[PDB]
Amino acid sequence: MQIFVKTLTGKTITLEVEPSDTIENVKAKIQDKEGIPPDQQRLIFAGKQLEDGRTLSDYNIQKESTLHLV
Ligand SMILES: [Zn+2]
Ligand SMILES: [Zn+2]
Ligand SMILES: [Zn+2]
Repeated sequence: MQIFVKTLTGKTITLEVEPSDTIENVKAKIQDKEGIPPDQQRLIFAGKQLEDGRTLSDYNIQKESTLHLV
């Protein structure tokens, strides 16, 4: 499936993922896209701070959903 991530510069990046992908997996994809080390990444979805060990599905993150990097 596909989700979007807003960077600290307002840039929108597109990620191909799956419902079971963990937030840690997503941070690795963001690192590849933008070069940001995972430990410097903090993600938010619908006002929820996302934990590395939980999955997109766990957070109700759907197709075409947008996540925020802070
Ligand atoms: Zn798979
Ligand atoms: Zn995956
Ligand atoms: Zn926003």
